Amino acid sequence: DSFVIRGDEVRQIAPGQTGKIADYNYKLPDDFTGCVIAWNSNNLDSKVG
Amino acid sequence: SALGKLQDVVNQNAQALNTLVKQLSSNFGAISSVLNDILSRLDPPEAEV
Repeated sequence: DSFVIRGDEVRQIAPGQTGKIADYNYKLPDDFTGCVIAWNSNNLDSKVG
Repeated sequence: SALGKLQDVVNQNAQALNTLVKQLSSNFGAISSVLNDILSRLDPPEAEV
């Protein structure tokens, strides 16, 4: 599952988390098995305007 | 104290039942002894614990 989120919202990509991303955008189950991999993409996904 | 042998058995059974009742009021290290308080105050990841 691939997407782009804010830098301080990577805390919410975990089982049992609360926030706008966990509750309204992407919910992980409490029994989740797998790996959450994230990295900064400021040079790719940011424009000057 | 003529019938103390039967009364001892009755008192032991009633006291064991009373102790088994009173063990429900102990939290055993949890935040509360009531399941409804835990299920209403906490999310399921910590309410499970």
